[PDB]
Amino acid sequence: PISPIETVPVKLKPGMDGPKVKQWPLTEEKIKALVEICTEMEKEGKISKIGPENPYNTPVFAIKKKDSTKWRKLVDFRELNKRTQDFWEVQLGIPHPAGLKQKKSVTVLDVGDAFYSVPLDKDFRKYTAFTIPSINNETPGIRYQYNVLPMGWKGSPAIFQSSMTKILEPFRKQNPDIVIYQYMDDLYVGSDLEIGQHRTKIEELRQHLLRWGFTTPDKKHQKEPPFLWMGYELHPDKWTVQPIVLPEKDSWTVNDIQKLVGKLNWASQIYAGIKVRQLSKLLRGTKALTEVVPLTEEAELELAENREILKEPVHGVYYDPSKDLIAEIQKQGQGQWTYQIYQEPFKNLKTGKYARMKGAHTNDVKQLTEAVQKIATESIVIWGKTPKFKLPIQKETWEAWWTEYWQATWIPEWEFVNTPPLVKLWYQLEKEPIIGAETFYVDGAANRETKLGKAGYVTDRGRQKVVPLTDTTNQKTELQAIHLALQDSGLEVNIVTDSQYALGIIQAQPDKSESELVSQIIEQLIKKEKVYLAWVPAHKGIGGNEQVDKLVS
Amino acid sequence: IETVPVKLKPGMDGPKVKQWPLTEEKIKALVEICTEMEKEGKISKIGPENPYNTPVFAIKKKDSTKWRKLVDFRELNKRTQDFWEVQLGIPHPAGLKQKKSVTVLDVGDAYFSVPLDKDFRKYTAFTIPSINNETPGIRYQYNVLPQGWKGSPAIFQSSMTKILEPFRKQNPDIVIYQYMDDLYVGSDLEIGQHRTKIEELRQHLLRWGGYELHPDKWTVQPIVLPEKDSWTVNDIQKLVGKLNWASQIYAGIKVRQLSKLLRGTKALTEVVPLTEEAELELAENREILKEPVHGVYYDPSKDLIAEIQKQGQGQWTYQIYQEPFKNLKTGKYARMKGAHTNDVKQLTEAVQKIATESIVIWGKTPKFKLPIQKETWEAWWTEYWQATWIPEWEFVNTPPLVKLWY
DNA sequence: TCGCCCCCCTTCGGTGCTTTGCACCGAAGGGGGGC
Ligand SMILES: C=C1[C@H](COP(=O)(O)OP(=O)(O)OP(=O)(O)O)[C@@H](O)C[C@@H]1n1cnc2c(=O)nc(N)[nH]c21
Ligand SMILES: [Mg+2]
Repeated sequence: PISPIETVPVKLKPGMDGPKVKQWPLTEEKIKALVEICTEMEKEGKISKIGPENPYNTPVFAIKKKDSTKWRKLVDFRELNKRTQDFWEVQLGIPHPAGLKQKKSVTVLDVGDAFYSVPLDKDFRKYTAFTIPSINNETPGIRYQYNVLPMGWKGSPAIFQSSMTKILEPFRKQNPDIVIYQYMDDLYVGSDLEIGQHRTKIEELRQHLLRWGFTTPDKKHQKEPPFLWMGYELHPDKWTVQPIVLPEKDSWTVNDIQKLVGKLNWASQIYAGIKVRQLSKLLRGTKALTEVVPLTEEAELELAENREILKEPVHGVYYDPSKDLIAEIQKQGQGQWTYQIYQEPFKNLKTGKYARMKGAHTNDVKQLTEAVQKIATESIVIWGKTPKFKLPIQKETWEAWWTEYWQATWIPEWEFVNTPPLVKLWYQLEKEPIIGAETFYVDGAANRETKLGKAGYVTDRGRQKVVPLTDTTNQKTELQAIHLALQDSGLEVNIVTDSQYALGIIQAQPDKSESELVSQIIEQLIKKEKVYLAWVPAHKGIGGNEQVDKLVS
Repeated sequence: IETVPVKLKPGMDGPKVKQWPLTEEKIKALVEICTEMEKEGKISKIGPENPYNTPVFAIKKKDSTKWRKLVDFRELNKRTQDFWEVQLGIPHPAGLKQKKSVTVLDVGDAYFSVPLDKDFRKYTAFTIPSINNETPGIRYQYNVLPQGWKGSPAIFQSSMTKILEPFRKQNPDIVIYQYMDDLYVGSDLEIGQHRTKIEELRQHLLRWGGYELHPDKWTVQPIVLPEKDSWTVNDIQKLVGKLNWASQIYAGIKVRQLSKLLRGTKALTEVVPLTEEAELELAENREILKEPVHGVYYDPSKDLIAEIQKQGQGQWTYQIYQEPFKNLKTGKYARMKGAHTNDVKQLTEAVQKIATESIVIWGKTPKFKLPIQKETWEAWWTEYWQATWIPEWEFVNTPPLVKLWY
């Protein structure tokens, strides 16, 4: 049926008109698929025939539905969508099974012909003009316009969701103890009533939907576990992800690896310890989706580890609001982090991973903080609260960090958990100069016009050095000057630079970097025993800096 | 009542800002508040054919344990027409900062009695989220002058003046300055008798429909220099790099005498005796740092900017300026919550205190340059916000080259 | 040969700095998943 609900008024963008795009050829199996849908759609009032006075058109096609025999009619409204007004989408996110509470009785329902049950704004219908080709050459196609929401229009999802929300609102207010997860036209309905009382409320809900023109066919009415919902299987005490089939290839293309990595990210929500760094590395610097990419040895190893994880059965549990949320993080190496969220030990609600490289230079403490923030945001979305954290970082390490680092930083209530490898600071800079340590006055300069530069130093003990540099920058030569002081100095060293830039990077105590040169400096800082690093303004002729500035010229 | 026709600025469209995730108790507070506002007609439920949105959240002050809805209309305010071009702006009184006690009152509810231009209401849309996305977001728009919109104090201007006139008449030495939804009420009265007059003003406004600040006690903290008996090569490099920086702010600052004390390639820990000339040069520079800078004046036509540096042990320095190195004010904020161990809470409260001082002194908040990662700030800052206004801010990563302001 | 939503990983290009490259960040490409 067509809902008697009021239509939502919609407009074209100012100054714009409607689409005028011709229909492409289609197979006879799809033409009769469309003629069957459209003849029946016109009978039910979903579409109406139009004539030449309507100058618009848009192409139509059809794909098959997951229910194998049914076809789904689609219209390539890309031209109309560009000229249609913007909407504020009310779908803010995706419900997760870990956010569900245990319920005595559960039902899953789906609305039949959902979009076609919602009427379209009368003044807007003329812009949805289309045509069914019918063996293209034999005759000109028959023209229609939509009277209901078309599949492929930019506004259809939001206008449907808004209508579904209005239709459900009376039932929600009358039954606050009945949880209705509403995703598009899919309805999860859980309650703590006995199965007979529960089925009574479902009948009531289904009858309410039908009065507003939303059918609920028995074929999509799930009554007993396991319920298929949002790509998961809902059991009474647990939930599983629907089976994940990884691509299996002798020769891999760029697009194959993209699919594989996406599958693994999806799996990482419940499969602990998934890693995709080495597989994703293969995508860098590639130029075509069909380009054959050979798996590196590290990528084969990572893939094998993921396959072993995926062959073991896993399940998540449901949320108990009377207990604490606990999030535990482990370090995996190369900027990769995995986490588990649970309430009782060894019964995960869900898992996940964090592996984004943010910034050119960072350290494990920063990235652990980012993982904490991703988990905090995810927990607010799913459960409406922040979990308690168990983190592989000593309280001393963290306390060292947020007192030396110049930016405000914080982690909520957290408990140290000894799961090596631990997160640590890989070096620290002395707050005072080091007695008996050599004093290096460093400096580097590059000629911007050319590619050339020099890096060198002078020391309190009389040591001096200059290294010519090619294809460099002003900022690279200064890092090079520091690079050389660390190279030629003992385990304790005092260094004085005039590069605020270089001082800025090193003072943040990075342990990894997209830069090969900064990585070398990091490796040298880690080997040192004590390092004091100081700054002076350039070209003001101060002590050792003037003489090293003299030297590099 | 007749509405005032309101427009956006030419060539500007309304805000389209996403709603961020909210905790369970903030969502429930907003649902309760918006349901009540909807019955009373202050807001109306809307659909998605309205393409605008503004984030909403909720705060709860510790000395008022009821939730307060907070709509972040900063984007809508930047796009709204100016009322200084349509002659409806508020003058800042110079005497508010002269008072010994300033109490902040939330008078936002007074706006809900004046309807809003029917054609402007679509720009005020907001969306309440849902725990675990059980439902789509629920959208509302305003039918009356919204709290937090800069057009509300301008449109309500004539009304609020008629409401306050009897009180300001009876208490001529009390100064009241309206900033957005707040009244800043200052006096030189004894503190227990200041609160008594605040209660009288509270009662007088209810006839229609915070904690005490002390500008008396806000002090400037200038650039200080270390004092020692003996000085190293490192101390004089730290000293000269600092004065060299400060010569961008102050006039006639010299580093030749001290600078030369450092000739040759010397060890950092070597002790160098101060020559009498250099000692004179030092105490010379210490005096210029002591008394304030000549030729720096507030310009009301330019924005205010605030920089903040984390110094450690709960200390936070800050500078307010409009043009670089011409600081209208330098200060130091000190935490006192009791625990000592939350940087983000301290920075958020430092932002509220600095912005509060700018309202009292100049009548508006500065654009902040926050020494924090954007994602660290956005993960936590709403947990500590207590003001009905929100200032503009941006995020900077600036290592301390010199411990300048400490 | 379509639509709307969330996620991750890679790439690209605009912004502003007392710069001449660099770091930051939002947007868009690819992928996963939902209806
Ligand atoms: C969520 C949606 C509604 C309910 O999705 P649905 O899968 O339950 O389909 P519907 O109720 O119509 O038929 P049903 O009677 O068999 O249940 C459908 O109307 C439309 C929409 N949707 C779904 N998939 C697609 C798609 O790929 N392309 C487009 N443009 N829109 C799509
Ligand atoms: Mg359906």
